[PDB]
Amino acid sequence: TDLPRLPFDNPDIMGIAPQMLALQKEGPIARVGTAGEDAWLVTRYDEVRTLLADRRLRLSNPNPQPSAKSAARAFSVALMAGDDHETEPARHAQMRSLLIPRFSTRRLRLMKTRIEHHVDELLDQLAASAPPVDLHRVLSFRLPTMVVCDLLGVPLADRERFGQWARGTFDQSDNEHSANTFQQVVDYMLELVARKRVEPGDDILSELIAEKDGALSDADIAHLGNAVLLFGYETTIVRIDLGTLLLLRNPVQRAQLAEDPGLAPAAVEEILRLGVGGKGSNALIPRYAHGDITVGETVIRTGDAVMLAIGAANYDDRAFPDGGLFDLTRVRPRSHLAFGHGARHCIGRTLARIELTAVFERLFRRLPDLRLAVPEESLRWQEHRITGGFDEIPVTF
Ligand code: HEM
Ligand SMILES: CC1(C)C[C@H]2C=C(C(=O)O)[C@@H]3COC(=O)[C@]4(CO4)[C@]23C1
Repeated sequence: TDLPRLPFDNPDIMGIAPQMLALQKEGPIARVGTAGEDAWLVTRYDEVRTLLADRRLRLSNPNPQPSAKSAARAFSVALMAGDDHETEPARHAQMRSLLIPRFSTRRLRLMKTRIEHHVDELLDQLAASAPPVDLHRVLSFRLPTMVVCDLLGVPLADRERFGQWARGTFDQSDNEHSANTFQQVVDYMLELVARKRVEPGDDILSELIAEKDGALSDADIAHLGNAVLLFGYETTIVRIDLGTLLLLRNPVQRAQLAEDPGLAPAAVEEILRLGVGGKGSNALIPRYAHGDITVGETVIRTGDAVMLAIGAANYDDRAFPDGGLFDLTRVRPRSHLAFGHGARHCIGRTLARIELTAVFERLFRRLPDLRLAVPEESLRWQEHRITGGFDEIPVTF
Protein backbone atom coordinates (compact mmCIF):
# COMPACT_ATOMS: atom_id res chain seq x y z
CA THR A 1 0.00 0.00 0.00
CA ASP A 2 1.53 3.25 -1.29
CA LEU A 3 -0.72 6.26 -1.93
CA PRO A 4 0.04 7.49 -5.48
CA ARG A 5 1.21 11.11 -5.65
CA LEU A 6 0.55 13.52 -8.53
CA PRO A 7 2.36 14.55 -10.65
CA PHE A 8 3.55 11.12 -11.86
CA ASP A 9 6.93 10.72 -13.56
CA ASN A 10 6.94 10.12 -17.32
CA PRO A 11 10.20 8.77 -18.82
CA ASP A 12 9.11 10.03 -22.28
CA ILE A 13 8.56 13.61 -23.44
CA MET A 14 4.97 12.79 -24.49
CA GLY A 15 2.22 10.32 -23.61
CA ILE A 16 0.70 9.23 -20.30
CA ALA A 17 2.77 8.56 -17.19
CA PRO A 18 3.05 4.77 -16.63
CA GLN A 19 1.63 5.02 -13.07
CA MET A 20 -1.53 6.62 -14.41
CA LEU A 21 -2.04 3.95 -17.08
CA ALA A 22 -1.51 1.43 -14.25
CA LEU A 23 -4.28 3.02 -12.20
CA GLN A 24 -6.44 3.07 -15.35
CA LYS A 25 -5.99 -0.69 -15.70
CA GLU A 26 -7.07 -1.29 -12.08
CA GLY A 27 -10.25 0.77 -12.27
CA PRO A 28 -11.97 4.04 -13.17
CA ILE A 29 -11.29 5.99 -9.94
CA ALA A 30 -8.50 6.16 -7.34
CA ARG A 31 -7.72 8.32 -4.32
CA VAL A 32 -4.37 10.09 -4.82
CA GLY A 33 -2.21 12.67 -3.13
CA THR A 34 -1.23 15.90 -4.87
CA ALA A 35 0.97 18.89 -4.08
CA GLY A 36 -2.06 20.28 -2.21
CA GLU A 37 -5.26 18.45 -1.29
CA ASP A 38 -5.85 14.77 -1.83
CA ALA A 39 -8.19 14.17 -4.75
CA TRP A 40 -10.11 11.52 -6.66
CA LEU A 41 -8.35 10.70 -9.95
CA VAL A 42 -10.69 9.42 -12.68
CA THR A 43 -8.87 7.93 -15.67
CA ARG A 44 -11.29 5.93 -17.86
CA TYR A 45 -13.04 7.53 -20.86
CA ASP A 46 -16.64 6.57 -19.98
CA GLU A 47 -16.44 7.82 -16.40
CA VAL A 48 -14.58 11.05 -17.25
CA ARG A 49 -17.19 11.84 -19.91
CA THR A 50 -20.06 11.09 -17.52
CA LEU A 51 -18.60 13.27 -14.76
CA LEU A 52 -17.85 16.22 -17.06
CA ALA A 53 -21.61 16.21 -17.84
CA ASP A 54 -22.67 15.89 -14.17
CA ARG A 55 -23.80 19.31 -12.95
CA ARG A 56 -23.04 18.36 -9.32
CA LEU A 57 -19.33 18.49 -10.27
CA ARG A 58 -18.21 22.12 -10.73
CA LEU A 59 -15.13 24.29 -11.10
CA SER A 60 -15.92 26.34 -7.99
CA ASN A 61 -14.88 25.32 -4.47
CA PRO A 62 -17.85 24.81 -2.09
CA ASN A 63 -15.80 24.35 1.10
CA PRO A 64 -16.01 26.83 4.01
CA GLN A 65 -12.24 26.75 4.55
CA PRO A 66 -10.87 26.41 1.00
CA SER A 67 -7.35 25.07 0.58
CA ALA A 68 -4.77 27.60 -0.58
CA LYS A 69 -4.12 27.98 -4.31
CA SER A 70 -1.34 29.54 -6.35
CA ALA A 71 -1.97 33.00 -7.79
CA ALA A 72 -1.91 31.43 -11.28
CA ARG A 73 -4.67 28.93 -10.45
CA ALA A 74 -6.72 31.63 -8.70
CA PHE A 75 -6.56 33.76 -11.87
CA SER A 76 -7.60 30.90 -14.15
CA VAL A 77 -10.62 30.12 -11.94
CA ALA A 78 -11.67 33.80 -11.74
CA LEU A 79 -11.36 34.22 -15.53
CA MET A 80 -13.85 31.33 -15.75
CA ALA A 81 -16.28 32.93 -13.22
CA GLY A 82 -15.51 30.03 -10.87
CA ASP A 83 -14.15 32.02 -7.93
CA ASP A 84 -17.44 32.28 -5.97
CA HIS A 85 -19.50 29.10 -5.73
CA GLU A 86 -22.64 31.06 -4.81
CA THR A 87 -22.53 33.26 -7.92
CA GLU A 88 -20.98 30.77 -10.36
CA PRO A 89 -24.32 29.50 -11.83
CA ALA A 90 -25.50 32.95 -12.99
CA ARG A 91 -22.04 34.39 -13.77
CA HIS A 92 -20.87 31.35 -15.78
CA ALA A 93 -24.15 31.13 -17.72
CA GLN A 94 -23.73 34.79 -18.68
CA MET A 95 -20.07 34.26 -19.59
CA ARG A 96 -20.92 31.54 -22.09
CA SER A 97 -23.97 33.42 -23.40
CA LEU A 98 -21.76 36.43 -24.20
CA LEU A 99 -18.79 34.55 -25.72
CA ILE A 100 -20.39 31.81 -27.87
CA PRO A 101 -21.84 34.27 -30.45
CA ARG A 102 -18.40 35.89 -30.81
CA PHE A 103 -17.41 32.79 -32.80
CA SER A 104 -20.13 32.79 -35.45
CA THR A 105 -20.00 30.96 -38.79
CA ARG A 106 -19.49 34.31 -40.55
CA ARG A 107 -16.45 35.17 -38.42
CA LEU A 108 -14.97 31.68 -38.61
CA ARG A 109 -15.27 31.55 -42.40
CA LEU A 110 -13.48 34.90 -42.76
CA MET A 111 -10.81 33.83 -40.29
CA LYS A 112 -10.24 30.50 -42.01
CA THR A 113 -9.34 32.37 -45.23
CA ARG A 114 -6.88 34.66 -43.43
CA ILE A 115 -5.41 31.78 -41.42
CA GLU A 116 -4.71 29.79 -44.58
CA HIS A 117 -2.87 32.68 -46.26
CA HIS A 118 -0.93 33.41 -43.08
CA VAL A 119 0.30 29.80 -42.83
CA ASP A 120 1.41 29.97 -46.48
CA GLU A 121 3.38 33.13 -45.66
CA LEU A 122 4.83 31.74 -42.42
CA LEU A 123 5.99 28.58 -44.22
CA ASP A 124 7.49 30.55 -47.11
CA GLN A 125 9.62 32.47 -44.59
CA LEU A 126 10.58 29.22 -42.86
CA ALA A 127 11.48 27.45 -46.12
CA ALA A 128 13.73 30.36 -47.18
CA SER A 129 15.74 30.49 -43.94
CA ALA A 130 18.92 28.57 -43.05
CA PRO A 131 18.59 25.68 -40.55
CA PRO A 132 18.68 25.12 -37.69
CA VAL A 133 15.47 27.09 -37.07
CA ASP A 134 13.25 27.29 -33.97
CA LEU A 135 9.91 26.02 -35.29
CA HIS A 136 8.19 27.03 -32.03
CA ARG A 137 9.16 30.71 -32.46
CA VAL A 138 8.53 31.14 -36.20
CA LEU A 139 5.43 28.97 -36.73
CA SER A 140 3.79 27.51 -33.63
CA PHE A 141 3.84 30.85 -31.78
CA ARG A 142 3.00 33.16 -34.66
CA LEU A 143 -0.21 31.68 -36.08
CA PRO A 144 -2.38 31.62 -32.88
CA THR A 145 -1.17 35.03 -31.70
CA MET A 146 -2.08 36.34 -35.17
CA VAL A 147 -5.58 34.94 -34.62
CA VAL A 148 -5.97 36.59 -31.21
CA CYS A 149 -4.89 39.95 -32.69
CA ASP A 150 -7.66 39.47 -35.25
CA LEU A 151 -10.28 38.53 -32.63
CA LEU A 152 -9.37 41.63 -30.59
CA GLY A 153 -8.95 43.98 -33.59
CA VAL A 154 -5.39 45.12 -32.76
CA PRO A 155 -2.25 45.38 -34.92
CA LEU A 156 -0.27 42.17 -35.29
CA ALA A 157 2.76 43.82 -33.62
CA ASP A 158 0.72 43.86 -30.37
CA ARG A 159 1.47 40.14 -29.97
CA GLU A 160 5.11 41.01 -29.34
CA ARG A 161 3.74 42.88 -26.33
CA PHE A 162 1.32 40.21 -25.00
CA GLY A 163 2.82 36.95 -26.35
CA GLN A 164 4.33 35.82 -23.03
CA TRP A 165 1.50 37.02 -20.76
CA ALA A 166 -0.41 33.72 -20.70
CA ARG A 167 2.74 31.92 -19.58
CA GLY A 168 3.52 34.57 -16.96
CA THR A 169 -0.02 34.76 -15.58
CA PHE A 170 -0.09 30.96 -15.37
CA ASP A 171 3.33 30.53 -13.70
CA GLN A 172 2.40 28.52 -10.61
CA SER A 173 6.00 28.74 -9.31
CA ASP A 174 6.08 32.53 -8.79
CA ASN A 175 3.05 34.31 -7.31
CA GLU A 176 4.67 37.75 -7.61
CA HIS A 177 5.42 37.30 -11.31
CA SER A 178 1.94 35.86 -11.91
CA ALA A 179 0.19 38.82 -10.25
CA ASN A 180 2.39 41.40 -11.97
CA THR A 181 1.84 39.81 -15.38
CA PHE A 182 -1.93 39.72 -14.90
CA GLN A 183 -1.95 43.42 -14.00
CA GLN A 184 -0.28 44.08 -17.37
CA VAL A 185 -3.07 42.11 -19.06
CA VAL A 186 -5.71 44.13 -17.20
CA ASP A 187 -4.17 47.53 -18.05
CA TYR A 188 -3.80 46.53 -21.70
CA MET A 189 -7.39 45.28 -21.97
CA LEU A 190 -8.84 48.37 -20.24
CA GLU A 191 -6.94 50.53 -22.75
CA LEU A 192 -8.38 48.42 -25.57
CA VAL A 193 -11.97 48.76 -24.26
CA ALA A 194 -11.60 52.55 -24.02
CA ARG A 195 -10.37 52.65 -27.61
CA LYS A 196 -13.14 50.42 -29.01
CA ARG A 197 -15.82 52.61 -27.41
CA VAL A 198 -14.90 55.43 -29.82
CA GLU A 199 -13.26 53.39 -32.64
CA PRO A 200 -15.07 50.04 -33.00
CA GLY A 201 -14.38 47.49 -35.72
CA ASP A 202 -15.34 43.93 -36.71
CA ASP A 203 -14.01 42.43 -33.47
CA ILE A 204 -15.07 40.92 -30.15
CA LEU A 205 -14.86 43.87 -27.75
CA SER A 206 -16.74 46.08 -30.22
CA GLU A 207 -19.53 43.48 -30.24
CA LEU A 208 -19.67 43.25 -26.43
CA ILE A 209 -19.73 47.07 -26.16
CA ALA A 210 -22.85 47.08 -28.37
CA GLU A 211 -24.41 44.11 -26.54
CA LYS A 212 -27.85 44.66 -24.93
CA ASP A 213 -27.80 48.40 -25.62
CA GLY A 214 -24.47 48.75 -23.82
CA ALA A 215 -25.64 47.18 -20.54
CA LEU A 216 -22.21 45.67 -19.77
CA SER A 217 -19.67 47.65 -17.76
CA ASP A 218 -16.14 48.21 -19.04
CA ALA A 219 -14.80 45.96 -16.25
CA ASP A 220 -17.18 43.20 -17.36
CA ILE A 221 -16.17 43.64 -21.00
CA ALA A 222 -12.45 43.67 -20.15
CA HIS A 223 -12.85 40.52 -18.01
CA LEU A 224 -14.21 38.63 -21.03
CA GLY A 225 -11.42 40.05 -23.18
CA ASN A 226 -8.84 38.83 -20.66
CA ALA A 227 -10.23 35.31 -21.01
CA VAL A 228 -10.01 35.47 -24.82
CA LEU A 229 -6.40 36.73 -24.64
CA LEU A 230 -5.19 34.31 -21.96
CA PHE A 231 -7.06 31.17 -23.13
CA GLY A 232 -7.07 31.99 -26.84
CA TYR A 233 -3.50 31.35 -28.09
CA GLU A 234 -1.13 29.56 -25.67
CA THR A 235 -2.79 26.12 -25.68
CA THR A 236 -3.06 26.26 -29.48
CA ILE A 237 0.67 26.99 -29.71
CA VAL A 238 1.30 23.89 -27.58
CA ARG A 239 -0.85 21.70 -29.87
CA ILE A 240 1.06 22.83 -32.98
CA ASP A 241 4.30 21.78 -31.24
CA LEU A 242 2.87 18.43 -30.04
CA GLY A 243 1.26 17.75 -33.42
CA THR A 244 4.60 18.35 -35.14
CA LEU A 245 6.43 16.07 -32.67
CA LEU A 246 3.84 13.31 -33.07
CA LEU A 247 3.92 13.40 -36.88
CA LEU A 248 7.72 13.32 -36.83
CA ARG A 249 7.44 10.19 -34.61
CA ASN A 250 5.12 8.45 -37.13
CA PRO A 251 6.63 8.65 -40.64
CA VAL A 252 4.03 6.35 -42.23
CA GLN A 253 1.19 8.63 -41.09
CA ARG A 254 3.26 11.73 -41.95
CA ALA A 255 3.77 10.42 -45.51
CA GLN A 256 0.05 9.60 -45.80
CA LEU A 257 -0.76 13.19 -44.85
CA ALA A 258 1.87 14.75 -47.12
CA GLU A 259 0.43 12.68 -49.97
CA ASP A 260 -3.25 13.50 -49.21
CA PRO A 261 -3.91 16.76 -47.33
CA GLY A 262 -7.60 15.71 -47.10
CA LEU A 263 -6.45 13.61 -44.13
CA ALA A 264 -5.67 16.74 -42.11
CA PRO A 265 -9.03 16.85 -40.21
CA ALA A 266 -8.51 13.25 -39.09
CA ALA A 267 -4.88 14.04 -38.23
CA VAL A 268 -5.93 17.06 -36.14
CA GLU A 269 -8.30 14.81 -34.18
CA GLU A 270 -5.49 12.28 -33.49
CA ILE A 271 -3.13 15.13 -32.52
CA LEU A 272 -5.62 16.49 -29.96
CA ARG A 273 -6.31 12.99 -28.62
CA LEU A 274 -2.64 11.90 -28.30
CA GLY A 275 -1.03 15.29 -27.68
CA VAL A 276 0.04 15.16 -24.02
CA GLY A 277 3.41 16.57 -22.91
CA GLY A 278 5.76 15.82 -20.05
CA LYS A 279 4.05 14.81 -16.82
CA GLY A 280 0.72 15.91 -18.35
CA SER A 281 -0.61 17.96 -15.41
CA ASN A 282 -2.48 20.18 -17.90
CA ALA A 283 -4.36 17.10 -19.16
CA LEU A 284 -6.39 17.08 -15.93
CA ILE A 285 -9.66 19.01 -15.55
CA PRO A 286 -10.09 20.00 -11.87
CA ARG A 287 -13.48 19.98 -10.13
CA TYR A 288 -15.16 19.88 -6.70
CA ALA A 289 -18.23 17.83 -5.80
CA HIS A 290 -21.17 20.03 -4.84
CA GLY A 291 -23.19 16.92 -3.99
CA ASP A 292 -22.45 13.26 -3.37
CA ILE A 293 -21.69 11.25 -6.55
CA THR A 294 -21.14 7.51 -6.93
CA VAL A 295 -18.50 6.36 -9.44
CA GLY A 296 -18.37 2.60 -9.77
CA GLU A 297 -18.14 1.40 -6.16
CA THR A 298 -16.75 4.73 -4.89
CA VAL A 299 -18.66 7.58 -3.23
CA ILE A 300 -17.35 11.06 -3.99
CA ARG A 301 -18.53 13.26 -1.10
CA THR A 302 -19.69 16.88 -1.23
CA GLY A 303 -16.56 19.03 -1.05
CA ASP A 304 -14.11 16.45 -2.42
CA ALA A 305 -11.65 17.51 -5.11
CA VAL A 306 -11.76 15.50 -8.34
CA MET A 307 -9.15 15.33 -11.14
CA LEU A 308 -10.71 14.33 -14.47
CA ALA A 309 -7.83 12.91 -16.55
CA ILE A 310 -8.90 13.80 -20.08
CA GLY A 311 -5.39 12.86 -21.27
CA ALA A 312 -5.52 9.31 -19.88
CA ALA A 313 -9.16 8.93 -20.99
CA ASN A 314 -8.14 9.85 -24.56
CA TYR A 315 -5.59 6.97 -24.41
CA ASP A 316 -8.18 4.51 -23.01
CA ASP A 317 -8.21 1.28 -25.04
CA ARG A 318 -11.84 0.84 -23.96
CA ALA A 319 -12.73 3.87 -26.11
CA PHE A 320 -9.96 3.79 -28.78
CA PRO A 321 -8.61 0.43 -30.04
CA ASP A 322 -4.81 0.51 -29.73
CA GLY A 323 -5.30 3.70 -27.79
CA GLY A 324 -1.59 4.53 -27.74
CA LEU A 325 -1.20 4.40 -31.54
CA PHE A 326 -1.39 7.37 -33.92
CA ASP A 327 -3.78 6.25 -36.66
CA LEU A 328 -5.15 8.44 -39.49
CA THR A 329 -7.38 5.63 -40.76
CA ARG A 330 -9.61 5.13 -37.69
CA VAL A 331 -13.19 4.31 -38.70
CA ARG A 332 -15.67 6.46 -36.76
CA PRO A 333 -13.39 7.32 -33.81
CA ARG A 334 -15.09 8.38 -30.58
CA SER A 335 -15.02 12.11 -29.84
CA HIS A 336 -11.92 12.76 -27.75
CA LEU A 337 -12.03 14.81 -24.55
CA ALA A 338 -9.16 17.24 -25.26
CA PHE A 339 -11.62 20.20 -25.38
CA GLY A 340 -13.53 18.88 -22.37
CA HIS A 341 -17.25 18.16 -22.40
CA GLY A 342 -20.46 19.37 -20.83
CA ALA A 343 -21.05 22.75 -19.22
CA ARG A 344 -17.52 24.18 -19.78
CA HIS A 345 -16.82 22.61 -23.24
CA CYS A 346 -14.11 24.75 -24.87
CA ILE A 347 -15.65 27.84 -26.45
CA GLY A 348 -12.86 28.24 -29.04
CA ARG A 349 -12.64 24.61 -30.16
CA THR A 350 -13.99 25.21 -33.68
CA LEU A 351 -11.48 28.02 -34.25
CA ALA A 352 -8.64 25.94 -32.76
CA ARG A 353 -9.47 23.11 -35.18
CA ILE A 354 -9.40 25.58 -38.10
CA GLU A 355 -5.90 26.76 -37.09
CA LEU A 356 -4.54 23.24 -36.64
CA THR A 357 -6.14 21.94 -39.85
CA ALA A 358 -4.62 24.82 -41.86
CA VAL A 359 -1.13 24.10 -40.47
CA PHE A 360 -1.07 20.33 -40.91
CA GLU A 361 -2.71 20.56 -44.33
CA ARG A 362 0.49 22.32 -45.45
CA LEU A 363 3.44 21.60 -43.14
CA PHE A 364 4.95 18.41 -44.56
CA ARG A 365 3.95 19.22 -48.12
CA ARG A 366 5.84 22.52 -47.93
CA LEU A 367 8.79 21.13 -45.87
CA PRO A 368 9.02 17.45 -46.87
CA ASP A 369 12.44 16.90 -45.18
CA LEU A 370 11.53 18.60 -41.88
CA ARG A 371 12.97 16.93 -38.79
CA LEU A 372 14.28 17.74 -35.31
CA ALA A 373 17.78 19.23 -35.16
CA VAL A 374 18.20 18.05 -31.54
CA PRO A 375 17.46 14.82 -29.65
CA GLU A 376 13.85 14.54 -28.45
CA GLU A 377 15.16 14.03 -24.89
CA SER A 378 16.59 17.54 -25.01
CA LEU A 379 13.08 19.05 -25.33
CA ARG A 380 11.92 20.30 -21.92
CA TRP A 381 8.24 20.44 -20.95
CA GLN A 382 7.60 23.39 -18.62
CA GLU A 383 5.85 21.78 -15.65
CA HIS A 384 5.41 24.97 -13.59
CA ARG A 385 3.03 26.56 -16.13
CA ILE A 386 -0.65 25.60 -16.01
CA THR A 387 -0.47 25.27 -19.81
CA GLY A 388 2.87 23.38 -19.81
CA GLY A 389 4.48 23.47 -23.25
CA PHE A 390 7.96 23.47 -24.78
CA ASP A 391 10.06 26.65 -24.96
CA GLU A 392 11.75 25.86 -28.32
CA ILE A 393 11.64 23.22 -31.06
CA PRO A 394 14.85 23.27 -33.16
CA VAL A 395 14.39 21.82 -36.65
CA THR A 396 16.22 21.33 -39.90
CA PHE A 397 14.70 20.81 -43.35
C1 HEM B 1 -6.02 23.24 -29.11
C2 HEM B 1 -6.33 24.35 -28.43
C3 HEM B 1 -7.24 24.35 -27.17
C4 HEM B 1 -7.42 23.37 -26.25
C5 HEM B 1 -6.72 21.99 -26.19
C6 HEM B 1 -8.38 23.86 -25.28
C7 HEM B 1 -8.86 23.18 -24.17
C8 HEM B 1 -9.87 23.58 -23.31
C9 HEM B 1 -10.46 22.77 -22.24
C10 HEM B 1 -10.02 21.32 -21.91
C11 HEM B 1 -11.40 23.50 -21.62
C12 HEM B 1 -12.29 23.02 -20.44
C13 HEM B 1 -11.83 23.53 -19.06
C14 HEM B 1 -12.71 22.96 -17.95
O1 HEM B 1 -13.63 22.14 -18.24
O2 HEM B 1 -12.50 23.33 -16.76
C15 HEM B 1 -11.45 24.81 -22.28
C16 HEM B 1 -12.26 25.89 -21.97
C17 HEM B 1 -12.25 27.13 -22.58
N1 HEM B 1 -11.62 27.48 -23.76
FE1 HEM B 1 -10.38 26.23 -24.87
N2 HEM B 1 -8.77 25.13 -25.66
C18 HEM B 1 -8.10 25.46 -26.81
C19 HEM B 1 -8.24 26.65 -27.50
C20 HEM B 1 -9.05 27.72 -27.17
C21 HEM B 1 -9.19 28.92 -27.96
C22 HEM B 1 -8.42 29.14 -29.29
C23 HEM B 1 -10.07 29.73 -27.32
C24 HEM B 1 -10.56 31.14 -27.71
C25 HEM B 1 -9.98 31.92 -28.64
C26 HEM B 1 -10.50 29.05 -26.09
C27 HEM B 1 -11.41 29.51 -25.15
C28 HEM B 1 -11.87 28.80 -24.05
C29 HEM B 1 -12.72 29.31 -22.99
C30 HEM B 1 -13.25 30.75 -22.90
C31 HEM B 1 -12.95 28.32 -22.11
C32 HEM B 1 -13.80 28.40 -20.82
C33 HEM B 1 -15.17 27.77 -21.07
C34 HEM B 1 -16.02 27.75 -19.82
O3 HEM B 1 -15.46 27.83 -18.69
O4 HEM B 1 -17.27 27.63 -19.96
N3 HEM B 1 -9.86 27.83 -26.05
N4 HEM B 1 -10.52 24.81 -23.30
C1 LIG C 1 -9.02 27.23 -19.56
C2 LIG C 1 -7.86 26.27 -19.82
C3 LIG C 1 -6.67 27.09 -20.36
C4 LIG C 1 -8.31 25.18 -20.80
C5 LIG C 1 -7.67 23.83 -20.33
C6 LIG C 1 -6.62 23.30 -21.17
C7 LIG C 1 -5.39 23.55 -20.68
C8 LIG C 1 -4.23 23.11 -21.27
O1 LIG C 1 -4.25 22.42 -22.31
O2 LIG C 1 -3.08 23.41 -20.84
C9 LIG C 1 -5.47 24.20 -19.41
C10 LIG C 1 -4.67 23.33 -18.37
O3 LIG C 1 -5.14 23.47 -16.96
C11 LIG C 1 -6.48 23.22 -16.78
O4 LIG C 1 -7.04 23.24 -15.68
C12 LIG C 1 -7.22 23.00 -17.96
C13 LIG C 1 -7.52 21.59 -18.39
O5 LIG C 1 -8.54 22.49 -17.83
C14 LIG C 1 -6.95 24.12 -19.02
C15 LIG C 1 -7.56 25.46 -18.54
